Amino acid sequence: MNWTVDIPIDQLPSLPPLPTDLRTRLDAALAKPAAQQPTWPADQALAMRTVLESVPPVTVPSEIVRLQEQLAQVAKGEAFLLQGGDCAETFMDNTEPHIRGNVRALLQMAVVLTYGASMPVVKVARIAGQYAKPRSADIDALGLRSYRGDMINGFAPDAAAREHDPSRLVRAYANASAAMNLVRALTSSGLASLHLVHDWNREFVRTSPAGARYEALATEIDRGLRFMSACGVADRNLQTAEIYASHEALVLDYERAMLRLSDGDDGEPQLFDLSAHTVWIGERTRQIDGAHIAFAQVIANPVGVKLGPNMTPELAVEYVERLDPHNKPGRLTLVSRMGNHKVRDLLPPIVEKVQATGHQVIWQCDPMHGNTHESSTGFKTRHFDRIVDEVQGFFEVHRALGTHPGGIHVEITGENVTECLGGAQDISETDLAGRYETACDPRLNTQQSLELAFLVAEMLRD
Amino acid sequence: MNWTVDIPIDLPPLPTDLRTRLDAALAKPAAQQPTWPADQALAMRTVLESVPPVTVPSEIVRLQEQLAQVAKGEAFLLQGGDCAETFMDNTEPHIRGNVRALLQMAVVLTYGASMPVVKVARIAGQYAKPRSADIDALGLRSYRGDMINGFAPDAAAREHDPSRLVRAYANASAAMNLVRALTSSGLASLHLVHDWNREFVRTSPAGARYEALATEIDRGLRFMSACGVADRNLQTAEIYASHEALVLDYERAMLRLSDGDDGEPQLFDLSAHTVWIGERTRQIDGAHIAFAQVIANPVGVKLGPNMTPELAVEYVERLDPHNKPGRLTLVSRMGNHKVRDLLPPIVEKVQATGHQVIWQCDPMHGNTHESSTGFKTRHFDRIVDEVQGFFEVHRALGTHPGGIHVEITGENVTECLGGAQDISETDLAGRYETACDPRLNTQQSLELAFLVAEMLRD
Amino acid sequence: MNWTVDIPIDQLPSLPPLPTDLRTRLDAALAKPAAQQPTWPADQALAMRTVLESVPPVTVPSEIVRLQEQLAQVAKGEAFLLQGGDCAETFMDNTEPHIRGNVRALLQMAVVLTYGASMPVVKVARIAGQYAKPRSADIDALGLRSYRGDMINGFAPDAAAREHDPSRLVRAYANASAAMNLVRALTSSGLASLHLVHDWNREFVRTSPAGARYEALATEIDRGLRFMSACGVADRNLQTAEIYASHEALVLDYERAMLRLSDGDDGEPQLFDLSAHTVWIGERTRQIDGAHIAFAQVIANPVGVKLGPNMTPELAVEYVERLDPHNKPGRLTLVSRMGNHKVRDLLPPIVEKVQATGHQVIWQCDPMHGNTHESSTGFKTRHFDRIVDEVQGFFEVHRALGTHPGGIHVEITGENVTECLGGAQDISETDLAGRYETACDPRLNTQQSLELAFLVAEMLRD
Amino acid sequence: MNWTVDIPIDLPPLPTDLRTRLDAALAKPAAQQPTWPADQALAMRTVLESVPPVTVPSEIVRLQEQLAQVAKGEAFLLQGGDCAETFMDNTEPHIRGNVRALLQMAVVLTYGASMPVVKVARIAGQYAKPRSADIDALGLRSYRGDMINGFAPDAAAREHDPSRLVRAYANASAAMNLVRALTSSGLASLHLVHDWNREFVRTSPAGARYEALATEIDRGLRFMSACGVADRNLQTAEIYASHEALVLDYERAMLRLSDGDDGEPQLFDLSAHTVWIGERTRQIDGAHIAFAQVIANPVGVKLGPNMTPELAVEYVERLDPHNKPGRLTLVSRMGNHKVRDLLPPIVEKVQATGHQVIWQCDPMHGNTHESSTGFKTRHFDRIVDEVQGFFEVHRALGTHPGGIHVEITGENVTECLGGAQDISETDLAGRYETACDPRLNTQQSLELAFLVAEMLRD
Ligand SMILES: N[C@H](Cc1ccccc1)C(=O)O
Ligand SMILES: N[C@H](Cc1ccccc1)C(=O)O
Ligand SMILES: N[C@H](Cc1ccccc1)C(=O)O
Ligand SMILES: N[C@H](Cc1ccccc1)C(=O)O
Ligand SMILES: [Cl-]
Ligand SMILES: [Cl-]
Ligand SMILES: [Cl-]
Ligand SMILES: [Cl-]
Ligand SMILES: [Cl-]
Ligand SMILES: [Cl-]
Ligand SMILES: [Cl-]
Ligand SMILES: [Cl-]
Ligand SMILES: [Cl-]
Ligand SMILES: [Cl-]
Ligand SMILES: [Mn+2]
Ligand SMILES: [Mn+2]
Ligand SMILES: [Mn+2]
Ligand SMILES: [Mn+2]
Repeated sequence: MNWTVDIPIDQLPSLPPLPTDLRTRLDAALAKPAAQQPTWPADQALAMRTVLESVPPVTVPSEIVRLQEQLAQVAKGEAFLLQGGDCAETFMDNTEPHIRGNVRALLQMAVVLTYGASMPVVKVARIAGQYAKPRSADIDALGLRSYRGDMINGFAPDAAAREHDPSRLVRAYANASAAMNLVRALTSSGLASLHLVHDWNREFVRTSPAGARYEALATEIDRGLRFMSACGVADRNLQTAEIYASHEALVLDYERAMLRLSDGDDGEPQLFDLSAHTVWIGERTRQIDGAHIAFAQVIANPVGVKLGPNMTPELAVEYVERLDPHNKPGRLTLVSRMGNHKVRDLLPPIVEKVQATGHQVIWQCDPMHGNTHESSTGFKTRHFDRIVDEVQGFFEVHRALGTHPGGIHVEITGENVTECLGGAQDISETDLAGRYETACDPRLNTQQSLELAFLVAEMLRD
Repeated sequence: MNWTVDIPIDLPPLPTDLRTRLDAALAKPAAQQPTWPADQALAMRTVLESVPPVTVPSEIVRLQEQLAQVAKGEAFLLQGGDCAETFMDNTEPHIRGNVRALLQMAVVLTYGASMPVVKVARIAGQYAKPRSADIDALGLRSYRGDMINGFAPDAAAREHDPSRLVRAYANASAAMNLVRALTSSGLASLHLVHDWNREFVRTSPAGARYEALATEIDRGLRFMSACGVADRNLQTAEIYASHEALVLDYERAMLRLSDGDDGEPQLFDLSAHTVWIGERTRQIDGAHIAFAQVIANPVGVKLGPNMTPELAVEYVERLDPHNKPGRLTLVSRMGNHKVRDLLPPIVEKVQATGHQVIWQCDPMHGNTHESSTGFKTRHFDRIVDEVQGFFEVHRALGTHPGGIHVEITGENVTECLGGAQDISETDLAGRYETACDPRLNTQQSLELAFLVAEMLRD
Repeated sequence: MNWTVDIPIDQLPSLPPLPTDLRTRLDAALAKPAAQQPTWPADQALAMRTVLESVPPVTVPSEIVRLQEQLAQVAKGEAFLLQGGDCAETFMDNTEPHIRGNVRALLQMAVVLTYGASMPVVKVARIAGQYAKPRSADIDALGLRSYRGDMINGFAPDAAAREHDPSRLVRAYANASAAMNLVRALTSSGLASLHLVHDWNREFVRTSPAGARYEALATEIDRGLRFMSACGVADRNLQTAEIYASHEALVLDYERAMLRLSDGDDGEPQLFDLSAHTVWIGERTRQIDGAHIAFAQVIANPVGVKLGPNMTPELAVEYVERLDPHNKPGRLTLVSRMGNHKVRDLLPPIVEKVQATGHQVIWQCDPMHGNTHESSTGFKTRHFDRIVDEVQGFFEVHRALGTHPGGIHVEITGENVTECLGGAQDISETDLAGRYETACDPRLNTQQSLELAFLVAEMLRD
Repeated sequence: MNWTVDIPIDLPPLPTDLRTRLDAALAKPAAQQPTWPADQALAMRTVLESVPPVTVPSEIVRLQEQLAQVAKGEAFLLQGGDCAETFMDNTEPHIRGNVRALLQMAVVLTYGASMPVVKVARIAGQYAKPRSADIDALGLRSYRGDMINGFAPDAAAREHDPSRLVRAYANASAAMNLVRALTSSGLASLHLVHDWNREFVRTSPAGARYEALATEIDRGLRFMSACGVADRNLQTAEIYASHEALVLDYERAMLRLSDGDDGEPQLFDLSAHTVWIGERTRQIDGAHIAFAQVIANPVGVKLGPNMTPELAVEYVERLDPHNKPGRLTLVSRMGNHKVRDLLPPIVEKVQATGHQVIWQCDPMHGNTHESSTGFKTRHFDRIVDEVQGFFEVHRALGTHPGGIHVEITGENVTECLGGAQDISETDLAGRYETACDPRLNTQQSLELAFLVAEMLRD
C-alpha cells in the first residue's frame, strides 16, 4: 500500500580490503568535519558502504587517465570543456528517453562549439550520479525537512519520504550504473554520429523563432561537415564519441565506498573514485580544512572547485596548492560562478594571482548558479540574457588578460521545459507553470541550450 | 538490509498487430516458469518497463549482420561464460576474468579459423535455469537461479521471490556497464591478450604441446605490427550479452519498440543482444518459441539427442520465416558418443530447405555425469570429442561448423575432470564453486581453444 | 654550334606485338583520314614508333579504371571535374619549378571547389604530354611554317626549327615520363597536404587587390579545415591526392605507339592508351568519320570531345552513340566552348537532345577557347570577365534544365604571367608585354585562376 | 636514329659554404671516371641541371627516418636489383619483374624478422660500374655500364660517350615513373604478393622444404584480414631508388638545394633516394667520400676483406659526424670463408664510437669465381653461407644484423650456380643475360628470402 517494492541485499563477501597505508591516509582525511552530510545512523551507513565496496565500478581507471590527458590540453589552451546536464537527477526520471535527450543536447552543443572554437571539445555530462544536493536551510517553505537529492531522501512533500534513508546509497548506485551502461551504448552506436547530430541543428534552425539569426552559422557548419565527407573522411574514421560522467562529490559515505585501487600495470597504484570520471566540490562544502577538499587530495581523479563571489585571490591559490601539489595541467578546474553583474570585476584578480603560481588550471564558467532569482509567479528562475552575459564577461576577462577561457558548466535538458526565462522562445513568468519539472534548479531547455551554444561559439570566433 | 523502488503510479502504445501477436505468444503454455503471485509480478514488470535497457536496437542489428557472415561460412561464433551467474559473485574480478578468458580463446580461434570471431558472452542476465525435478536430492524446492530463488539449501531461501526480477536487472545492467568499459579499455588490446597466452604456455603441464601454435600466433601479431597496423587502427573489441530466455515475466518487461529510421517498428528484447531457447522450454507451440517469433533479436534453439530432422526444419521455418541468414542458430548438444550418428541427417534436411542457419556445437550439456565423490561433472576428453565429431560431420557433408557454446570461467576452479592439470575426482572438492553445471576453468577453456583451432586448421 | 646535343637511340628488341585481332581493328580505324598530322616521312615515323612501343608506360591500366569510376560519379551528379594546365607544354619550360607551380595551382583550386561544391573534385592536369596543337593556317605572320607544338617542331622563328622532326616523338616521351615521375612524387609527399594548400590561399587573400572580396569564403574554408583537425582527422587519414594526366590526342603516330594491352587479371584484356590517363579530341579533328574519333572508339580510356558554336544537337548524339556504345557513365565528356555571348542560347538544345538518349555524359565547361581576341598592343588575349561569364551561363543552362554542371576545363599556370586581361589585377593591354610567356593560348595566371575558383565556388553554392 | 636536346642558352646561386665544400670535394682525385672531353661533359651537365628530379627531398628525409629504425634494431633493410641496368632491357616487363621479386622477398623477410622491412631497389640509375682493368679479356676497352659505354665488344661501341649521361637520366626517370605507378597500384597489395609465393612453392624442386613457412605466412596474412584490416588501411608500399654514386659528372648535375621549411638549406642528390660508395672508389681523401660528406642523402660504403677496424671508424666519423642513426650503412662483403673472422673486430670498434650505423651484408661480391665453361659465376651455397656467418657474428656480439644487399632479377636466368634448381656449369649458357655480375634468378632470390627468414627466427 506504500506503492513500493523492496529489494533484498545480502551482506556478500567483500573483496580484499584497500591497503592499510592508503586507508590510514583516507581515515586521516575523513576525520575532518564534513558539511551537508546526511543524518542517518552510522551502523546502517556502514552496512550500505560494505555493499558498495563489492559492486562493479561505474568507471575504470584507464578512462580517467585518458580524461586527465584530454583536460591537460584544455588547460594549455588547445581544447575546450563542455560540462552539462540536470541540476538534480531523479530515479523516477532516470529513463531511456530522458537520458537520450540529455546526451543528444550535449552532443549538439559540442559540435557547434567545436566548430566555433576550432579545437577539440571534451564532453562531460552531469549524469549517472548527480543525486545529492546541499541546502541552506533545514526547513523548506512547506514546513518539512529539506529535499537533499534522491541519494538522501525523496522529493515528495511528506514526512516519511523526507527521512534520510541510507538504502538510497545502493539505489543510487543501481541507477548510476544503469544510466552509464546506456550512455556507453548510445555513444558507441549511431546517436553520436556527427552527420546525424547536425541534422538536429537543422530542425532547430527551422523551428526556432530566432532561427534566421543562427542560419548563417548552422549552414557554415553543415558545409564544414560535407567538406569532410567530400575529402573522403567517413564515420568510422573519426572514432567513437566520448562522454564522461560527473557529479558533485557531496555524500562522503557514497564516494568513499566507490574508491578502488588501480591495477598497477600502468606503473604506480593509486586511489581512484570510480563513481564517476570527474567530480567537483561545491560552494557550501569547500572548507579548506574540511573533509571534501581533503578527500579530493587523496583521489587521482581530475577535480573541480566552485568559486562564488566571496572568493579571494589568496584562497584560490590555496586550492591550487592543495589540489595540484604535483603541478599536473588539467588536474584542477576552477569554476567561476559570480553573476553577470560581478564577474568582470571579481574574476580578474583571482586569475592573475593563480597564473602567478606557475600551475595550469582550467578556467571554467558556470553562468547559472550566480544568476538565480524568484519570479512573481512563485517559481525559482534564471534569465537567459543574464546567463549569456556572464559567459560574455568571462570571455572578456580572459581576452584582456591573455589567458584561456577553458570551458562552460551549465544545467540543461533535452526536454522542452519552461524553467529559465527568455531565449528566442522569450518565455515569460506566466509560461513557467506549463512544464516546470526540475527537482532543484531551473535548466536551459533543449532550444535554449542550443541557442546558448551558438552564442558561445560566436564568442569563440571573435 | 533492503533498498526500495517506487512502482510508477504515473508510454505510447504498441502497434495493434504486435500487441496481438505478443498477447497470443504469452497466452500459450510456458514450461519452467516461477510460481509467484501475479499482482507482485505485475508490479515488478512495471518497474522493469521503465528502466534503461541493457542493450540497444542498433547493436542487435549489428550483431545480426556479423552472425550472417557466420552462417555464410565467413566467420565463427564463440559463446561462453558462467552456467549460472550469481548476484554474490557479480564482481569486478569475476567479470574481468570471464571477459579475459573469452578474449583469449577468441584470438586463438581467430588465428585457427583464419576468419573473424563473433564474441558472445553468457553474462549480464544468465540468472535463470530450468530443472527436471521441483524437489532436489536434499528434498528442498529446487534452485532455479538467482532470478527466482536462492542457492542455499534452506526452505525459506528456496521460496520464489519476484523482487529478484528487479535485483536481476540491477546486476545485469551493472555487469554490462563494466563489460562495455573493459572492452573499450586496454583489456581488449590484442597485444595484451597474447601475453596471457605466454603465461599459460609457461605454467601449463602441457604447455610444450601448445607452444608451436602459441609461437605462431605471436608471430602473426608481430607481422601486423610490422606492416604498420596499430591498436587504434583496429575496430574496438565487441562482446555481446546473451542468456537463455527462460523467465517470461523478465523478457516481456524488457521489450522495447524500435524507431522508423530503419524500416517498420519491431519488438526488440533489450535484456540482451541474443537469447536462446533451451531443451526443456522448446515445445513447438509453447510460449518460448512464440515469443522468439515476435522479437527481432537473433535467437538460438538447443537440440538434443531426441531431435528429428523434421522437427528441425519446423524450427527453421517458424523462426527464420523470411530466410535471414544468421537470424537462427541451431545448437547441437548430443553427447560425444552420439553426435557423429545423430547430427548428419538433421544437417542434411535443414540445408535442403534453402535457409542459412548457424550450426553451433555445445559440447558441455550432453556430457555430464556424477562422480563417485558426489559432485556432478564432465570429462575434458568427452567435451573435446564432441567438438571433434561435430567438425567431422560438417567436413563430410561440406557444411560450415559455425561455432561453439561452452561454459567457462576465468578462475582456476576444480569442476570438470581432466585437461593438462589432470583434475581427479578427489580434486573436485578443492574449488567447486559453480551454482549449477561444472565449468571449464581458465586453463581448460584455453586448452580447448587451442585444440579447436587445430580442428579448424585441418 | 647548333647549341644542341644528340642522343642516340638503338633499335632495341620490341616486346611481343599487340594481338592480331586488335591490330586489325586498329588498322581499320587509322585507315580513315586524319586532319592536322605532321608531314614527316613514314619510314622515319615507323622507326620512332618502334622505339615507343618498347618504353615504360606513362600511366598504367589500373589507374585508368580508377579514374573511370571517379568520373562515373561526376556524370551522376555527385562529383565535380577540374581540368587545367598549360595551353602548350614546352620541353624548355618542363622544369621542376614550373611543374610544381601548375600542380600547386590545381590543388589550390581543387580545395576551394571541393568546399564550394560540397562533393569530391577529380583533378585532371593538362600535363606530361600536351605537346601538340593544330593550326588553321600553314603560314604564320612571320612567313614561316606554323609552330605545331614541341612534339612536331620548334617554337623559335627559323626554318630549321620549324621543319617537322619525328625524333621529337621520343623527346616528347622522355619529357612526359619525367614530368609524370615528378607529379607522382609531389602528390605522394607534402605538396598535396590539405593544410599546406589552404595556407597558400591565405597568402592570396592578403596579397590580392580584391582580397577583401574573397576573405569571407577563405576564412570559412579555413574553419572547415580546423574543424576536421579538431574532430581528430589527421593528414594520413585523408589519403594521398590524385592528379591524373591528360592531353589532346592529336598526333596519332604517338598515341598509337603508346597503346598497351591490359594484364587480363581484372577480367577481359583491352587496349589502353598509356600516354595519359584521359585524352580529348579537339574542335579541328573531331570529324565523325575521321581517324581521331575512330581511335577513341578503340581505346578503353575515358575520353572527351570539344563542342564549339557550330555544334548541332544531332551531331552531339552521334558522338554519344559512337564513343559510349556500352552506356558507361563518365566514359564520355562533352566539353562546351561556345563563348559567353552564345552559351546561353546554343547549349540548352544540345543538352536536352543528349539527355534524351539515356546515356550519362559529363557536361564540362571550357570558358577559354570560345573567348579569344587580339589586343591593340598585338598580343592574342582573353578577358577574365568573359571567361567568368561563360561559366556563369553554363551553370544557368544546367540549373534551368535540372542537369549537372559537371566541371570546368581551363588553361592556367602557377607563374605570375600577364596574358589574360582583367581580374583583380585588372591587367591592361599595356601590361601584356611584361610577362607574356605562353607558346600558344593565353592562360589565367596564378592569381586569376584562384580568383576564378572562388567565383565558380560561389556559383556552386547558389 | 637520334633525338636532340637544346642546351639551355638561358637558377639562384648556392650558399657560399656549400659552393666551397662542393668545389673542394670534386677537386680531390676521383678513381674510375670516364675520359670524355670536358666541354661535352659540361654541356650534358647543363642539360641535367634543368631536368625534373628523379626523387624529391621529403622522400629522402622519410627514408632517413625509416633507416634510423633499422640502425636502432627495430627494422630490417632489403636492397636489391640488377647488377647493371641496360637501356635495352629498361622495359615494363623487366621493371615489373624486379619490383615483384623485391616485394615477394620483403613480405617473407617482414614475417621472419617480425619487424618492418625497408625496400630499396638497385634501379632507375644503376648504369655505371668500376673495372680493375681498362682492357678486358677480348683486348677491348672495358665496358663500364651504359652511362659510359656500350656492352657490345666493338672498339667503336666502347668509346666513352658523354651523351649517355642524358640518355641515362631519360631511362632512370622513365623507370622511376613506372615504379611509383606500380607501387600505388595493386601490384604492391599484400594478398597478391603472397599468391606468388604459392606458385613458387608448387613449382620449386624444394617447394616442400619451404611449405611450412609459406603456409605460416599465409595464415599471418589471413589473421590480419580476419581482425578487420583491409588493403586501404595499410600504408602504401614504398620502394626507394638507389645506385652506386660512381660517375661524378652525373651525380653533381643531379644536385638540388632544399627549402627552409625544415632547417637550413642542404644539398640533396636527387638522382636517387640513397647511394653507396664502392670498394674501388672508397679512398678516404678521394672525391667520392668527400661528395658523400656534402650530400644529405643516406649513404653506404662497401667494406671488403682488407678493411681494418680503424679505417671503419674513420669512415663513420667522416660520414656520420653528427651521430644521426641510419645516415650511414656499412656494407660487409668479405666472402663466406672470411666473414666470421674478419667482421667481428670491425663491428666491435664501430660500436665503441657511440654511433649507430646499419650493418648490411652483401653476400654476392665476395663470392665470385669463373666456371670451367667460361662464364663468371657465384654458388648459391656460398651466398647463403656468408649471410649465415654475418648473422652469427652479430648474434655473438649482440649487435643488429641490419640487412642484406643482393643482386637479383625477376626473370628465370641461369647465372648463379645451385639452388633447388641445381643449376650446373653446363646450364649457364641457356639464359646468361646479365651485362655484368651474375644475379640470383627469380626462384633463387625467393629461396634466399626464406633461408634468411629462418636465420631471423633463430
Ligand atoms: N527508475 C529506477 C528503477 C531502477 C531499478 C533498478 C536499477 C536501476 C533503476 C528507480 O525508480 O529507482
Ligand atoms: N552483488 C549485488 C550488488 C548489487 C547491488 C545493487 C545493484 C547491483 C549490484 C547484489 O547483492 O545484488
Ligand atoms: N628539358 C628537357 C630535358 C630532358 C632531357 C631528357 C629527358 C627529359 C627532359 C628538354 O629540353 O628536352
Ligand atoms: N630503352 C630506352 C628507350 C627510351 C628512350 C627515351 C627515353 C627513355 C627510354 C633507350 O633505348 O634509351
Ligand atoms: Cl551543515
Ligand atoms: Cl582500467
Ligand atoms: Cl523552499
Ligand atoms: Cl511446468
Ligand atoms: Cl538504437
Ligand atoms: Cl589538315
Ligand atoms: Cl595495372
Ligand atoms: Cl600567326
Ligand atoms: Cl683511375
Ligand atoms: Cl620536397
Ligand atoms: Mn544546480
Ligand atoms: Mn549449464
Ligand atoms: Mn589552348
Ligand atoms: Mn655487381
